[PDB]
Amino acid sequence: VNTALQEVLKTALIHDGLARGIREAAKALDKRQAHLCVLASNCDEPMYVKLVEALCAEHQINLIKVDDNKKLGEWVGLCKIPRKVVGCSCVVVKDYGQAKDVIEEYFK
Amino acid sequence: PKKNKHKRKKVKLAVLKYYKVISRLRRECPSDECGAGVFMASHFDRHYCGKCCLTYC
Amino acid sequence: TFSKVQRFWESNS
Amino acid sequence: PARRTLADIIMEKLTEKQTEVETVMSRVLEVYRGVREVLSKY
RNA sequence: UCUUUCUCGAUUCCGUGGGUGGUGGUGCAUGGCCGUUGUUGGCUGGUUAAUUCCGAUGAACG
Ligand SMILES: [Zn+2]
Repeated sequence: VNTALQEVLKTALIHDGLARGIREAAKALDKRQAHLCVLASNCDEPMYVKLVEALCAEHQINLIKVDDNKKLGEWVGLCKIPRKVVGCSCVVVKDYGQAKDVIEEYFK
Repeated sequence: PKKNKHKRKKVKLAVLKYYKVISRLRRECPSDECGAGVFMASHFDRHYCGKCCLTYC
Repeated sequence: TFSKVQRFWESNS
Repeated sequence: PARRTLADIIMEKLTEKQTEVETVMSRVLEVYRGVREVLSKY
């Protein structure tokens, strides 16, 4: 399911629609421009890991859970060439540009 | 007498104060350019909007 | 034969 | 009456010519002049 | 600048070098360009005593 999400996050980087960071994720969520959300499963502090799916359910936004945050960050383009490896725990794709249909039927 | 440069206070989890669990814990500015996420600074006597300088007291 | 009053009406070099 | 009617027709023609020419051709000041004078030697 | 949190988001910011340095100062060679060692022609506006004031606005010969 990860390989069918890598292409849609890549085309999100192509069309610059995704919002990196928790702040921009929430700001895309409450504006009702959001299309889907991606959340890292490695979250030590628990008071924000349950807020993201609460906002997604309040705004009827689908959610994908990934195990790693550094790998998610280097997939969404938070690294430069890589020397510095920094990752994000949450990112919301606001709009897209094959496997995106696979993801959207996996939601259903 | 050397003038030290101002350092921004790195606050821990600045995002995690405007939401519960759902609703907006802070006010929303009613201007045209600002809204749907532009939360409203609540100081002990006032409220301020940090983008287009709205002022309520 | 008209439209000379409008010609002198516009004052631009 | 004929001369008056001719004068009225000429006035209508002049108004039409003026309208055609118009078609063919087509408190902040004080405070901003004050800030102009401020920023001139700021 | 000292408090109080609102926003912008990679447009980043901390430290150590006897390592260069660059909005630096300065001389030389260096390419272009001035000045330097005649003759004859040719008015919308306000303003003042006033063709007053400001305001728009070419040629040949040796
Ligand atoms: Zn605002």
